[PDB]
Amino acid sequence: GLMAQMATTAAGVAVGSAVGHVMGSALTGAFSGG
Amino acid sequence: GLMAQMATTAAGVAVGSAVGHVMGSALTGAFSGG
Amino acid sequence: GLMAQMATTAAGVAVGSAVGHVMGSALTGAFSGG
Amino acid sequence: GLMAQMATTAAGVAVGSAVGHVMGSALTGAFSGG
Amino acid sequence: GLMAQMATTAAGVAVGSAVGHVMGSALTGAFSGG
Amino acid sequence: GLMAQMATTAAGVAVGSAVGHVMGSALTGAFSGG
Amino acid sequence: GLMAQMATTAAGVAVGSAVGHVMGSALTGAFSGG
Amino acid sequence: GLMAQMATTAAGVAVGSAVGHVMGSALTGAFSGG
Amino acid sequence: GLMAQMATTAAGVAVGSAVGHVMGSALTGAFSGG
Amino acid sequence: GLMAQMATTAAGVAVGSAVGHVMGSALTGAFSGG
Amino acid sequence: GLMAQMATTAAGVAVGSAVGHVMGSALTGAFSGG
Amino acid sequence: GLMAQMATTAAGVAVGSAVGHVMGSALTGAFSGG
Amino acid sequence: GLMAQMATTAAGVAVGSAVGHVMGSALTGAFSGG
Amino acid sequence: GLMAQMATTAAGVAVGSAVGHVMGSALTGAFSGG
Amino acid sequence: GLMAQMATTAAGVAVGSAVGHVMGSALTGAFSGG
Amino acid sequence: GLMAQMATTAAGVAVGSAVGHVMGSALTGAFSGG
Amino acid sequence: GLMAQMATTAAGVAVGSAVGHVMGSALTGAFSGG
Amino acid sequence: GLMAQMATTAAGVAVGSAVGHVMGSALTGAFSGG
Repeated sequence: GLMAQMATTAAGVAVGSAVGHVMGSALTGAFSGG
Repeated sequence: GLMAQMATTAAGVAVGSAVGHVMGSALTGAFSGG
Repeated sequence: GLMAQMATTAAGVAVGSAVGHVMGSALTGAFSGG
Repeated sequence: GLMAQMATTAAGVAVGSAVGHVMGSALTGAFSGG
Repeated sequence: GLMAQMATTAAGVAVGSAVGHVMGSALTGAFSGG
Repeated sequence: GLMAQMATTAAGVAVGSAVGHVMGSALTGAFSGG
Repeated sequence: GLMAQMATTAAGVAVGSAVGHVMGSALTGAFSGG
Repeated sequence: GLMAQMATTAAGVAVGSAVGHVMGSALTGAFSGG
Repeated sequence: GLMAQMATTAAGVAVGSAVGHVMGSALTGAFSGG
Repeated sequence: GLMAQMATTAAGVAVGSAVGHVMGSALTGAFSGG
Repeated sequence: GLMAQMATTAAGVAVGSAVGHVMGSALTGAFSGG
Repeated sequence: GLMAQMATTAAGVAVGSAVGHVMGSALTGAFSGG
Repeated sequence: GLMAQMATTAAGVAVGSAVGHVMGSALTGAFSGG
Repeated sequence: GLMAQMATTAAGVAVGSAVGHVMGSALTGAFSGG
Repeated sequence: GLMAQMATTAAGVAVGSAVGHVMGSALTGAFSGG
Repeated sequence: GLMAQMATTAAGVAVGSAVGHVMGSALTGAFSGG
Repeated sequence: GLMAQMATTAAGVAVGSAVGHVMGSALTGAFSGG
Repeated sequence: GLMAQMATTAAGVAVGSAVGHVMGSALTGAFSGG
C-alpha cells in the first residue's frame, strides 16, 4: 500500500509556521514541573 | 490500500500557523504541574 | 480501501490557525495540576 | 496604561497547536484564486 | 487603564487547538475565488 | 506604559506548535494563484 | 515605556516548533504562482 | 509499499519556519524542572 | 525605553526548531513561481 | 519498498528556518533543570 | 534606550535548530523560479 | 529497498538556516543544569 | 543606548545548528532559477 | 539497497547556514552545567 | 553607545554548527542558475 | 548496497557555513562546566 | 562607542564548525551557474 | 558496497567555511571547564 503525508504552505508574509510529520514511530515523553 | 493526509495553507498575511500529521504511530505523554 | 483526510485553508489575514490529522494511531495522555 | 496578552498551553499529547498575538499594528492582506 | 487578554488551555490529548489575540490594531483582508 | 505579550507552552509530546508575536509593525502581503 | 515579548517552550519530545517575533518593523511580501 | 512525506514552503517574507519528519523511529524524552 | 525579546526552548528530544527575531528593520521580499 | 522524505523551502527573505529528518533511528534524551 | 534580543536553547538531543536575529537593518530579497 | 532524504533550500536573503539528517543511527544525550 | 543580541545553545547531541546575527546593515540578494 | 541523503542550498546572501548528516552511527553525548 | 553580539555554543557531540555575525556593513549578492 | 551523502552549497555572499558528515562511526563526547 | 562581537565554542567532539565575523565592510559577490 | 561522501561549495565571497568527513572511525573526546 501507499502511505503518504503532504503539506504545502504559501503566504505573502509569515511570522510563525511549523510542520510536523510522524509515521510508524513510537514517541514517549514525560514532563515534570519541579 | 491508500492512506494519505493532505493540508494546503495559503494566506496574504499569517502570524501563527501549524500543521501536524500522525499516522500508524504510538504516542504516550505525561504532564505534572509540580 | 482508500482512507484520506484533506484540509484546505485560505484567508486574506490569519492570526491563529492550526491543522491536526490522526490516522490509525494510539494516543495516550495524562494531565496533573500538581 | 498596561496592555498585556497572555496564553498558556499544557497538554499530555499535542498534535496541532498555534498561538498568535497582534498589538498596535497594521496588517493588510490580499488573496487571489487565479 | 488596564487592557488584558488571557487564555489558558489544558487537555489530556489535543489534536487541533489555536489561540488568537488582537488588540488596538487595523486588519484588512480581501478574498477572491478566481 | 507597559505593552507585553507572553506565551508559555508545555507538553509531554508535541508534533506541531508555533508561536507568533506582532507589536507596533506594518505588515503587507499579497497572494496570487497564477 | 517597556515593550517586551516572551515565549517559553518545554516538551518531552518535540517534532516541529517555531517562534517568531516582530517589533516596530516594516514587512512587505509578494507571492506569485506563475 | 511506498511511505513518503513531503513538505513545500514558499513565502515572500518568513521570520520563523521549521519542518520536522519522523519515520519508523523510537523517540524517548524526559523533562525535569528542577 | 526598553525593547526586548526573549525566547527560551528546552526539550528532551527536538527534531525541528527555529527562532526568529526582528526589531526596527525594513524587510522586503518577492516571490515568483516562474 | 521505498521510504523517502522531501522538504523544499523557498523565500524572498528568511530569518529563521530549520529542517530535520529522522528515519529508522533510536533517539533518547534527558533534561534536568538543576 | 536598551534594545536587546535573547534566545536560549537546551536539549538532550537536537537534530535541526536555527536562531536568527535582525535589528535596525534593511533586507531586500527577490526570488525567481525560472 | 530505497531510503532517501532530500532537502532543498533557496532564498534571496537567509540569516539563519540549518539542515539535519539522521538515518539508521543510535543517538543518546543527557543534559544537566548544574 | 545599548543594542545587544545574545544566543546561548547547549545540547547533549547536536546534528544541525546555526546562529545568525544582523545589526545596522544593508543586505540585498537576488535569486534566479535559470 | 540504496541509502542516500541529499541537501542543496542556494542563496543570494547567507549569514548562518549548516548541514549535518548522520548514517548508521552511534553517537553518545553528556552535558554538565557545573 | 554599545553595540555587541554574543553567541556561546556547548555540546557533548556536534556534527554541524556555524555562527555568523554582521554589523554595520553592506552586503550584496546575486545568484544565477544558468 | 550504496550508502552516499551529498551536500552542495552555492551563495553570492556567505559569512558562516559548515558541512558535517558521519557514516558508520562511533562518537562519544563529554562536557563539564567546571 | 564600543562595537564588539564574541563567539565561544566548546564541544567534546566537533566534526563541522565555522565562525564568521563582518564589521563595517563592503562585500559584493556574484554567482553564475554557466 | 560503495560508501561515499561528497561536498561541493561555491561562493562569490566566503568568510567562514568548513567541511568535515568521518567514516568508519572511533572518536572519543572529553572536555573540562576547570
